[PDB]
Amino acid sequence: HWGYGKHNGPEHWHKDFPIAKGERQSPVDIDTHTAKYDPSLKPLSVSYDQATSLRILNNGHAFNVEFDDSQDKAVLKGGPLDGTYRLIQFHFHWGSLDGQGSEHTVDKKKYAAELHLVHWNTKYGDFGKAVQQPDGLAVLGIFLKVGSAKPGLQKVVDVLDSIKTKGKSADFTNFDPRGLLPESLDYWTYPGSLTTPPLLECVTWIVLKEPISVSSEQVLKWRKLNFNGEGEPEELMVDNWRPAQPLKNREIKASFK
Ligand SMILES: [Zn+2]
Repeated sequence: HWGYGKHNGPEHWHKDFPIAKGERQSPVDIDTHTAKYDPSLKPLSVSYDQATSLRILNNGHAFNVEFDDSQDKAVLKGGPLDGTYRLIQFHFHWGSLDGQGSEHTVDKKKYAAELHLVHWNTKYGDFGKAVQQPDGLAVLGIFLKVGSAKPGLQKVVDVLDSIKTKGKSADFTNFDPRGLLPESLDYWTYPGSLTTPPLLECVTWIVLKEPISVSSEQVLKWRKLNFNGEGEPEELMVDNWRPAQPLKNREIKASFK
């Protein structure tokens, strides 16, 4: 099945998922000089005060911190969005080395990792129905660089020992995702896709300009996770990122300056 290895990585995905070569695939390189300021864009509204995390899961390609999305609690709205999008999970993509890991790039610069907070459009009722719509998802992307530790991340880092391998999950309540946000909500936005199979073209991407800093020790623990299941040969969960895809007929808009 698909993955990030030599024989099943991103260059192979199109064989099972032909939309891989589609017209609005993600991630993309963000050329900061060609992104146009759009003064009609609104400030992003990130309302996570009532967010209720439930669980953390190693799904064999990343770890997802999952939220109770059965009510309107943690919601993203405003910015480029029409309507209300509910937080369902977040996860990260990271590298084997600090010089790579992000999916989006900024003037070809790769960050050490990238956080994706995934939200679905409430007008479609559930996530499964939402991914079938061109405006079904809003994903907030945040870049990570290695430097000072992110205090708000440590609770995630410390539970990873209990979900080392594919298919393991652990209770993970009362995690506050506001602790993962940078100071500024300045962003770029463009229409795109899921960056993992099925690669559905259902995402409004909102990528924050300001990265957060995590420590070397923090990202080191991510690199000890496994793609494989328990009792299988060990493959470290690293370089779980899709590279930049062709922009094609799309414009990236900036919320700022
Ligand atoms: Zn992702």
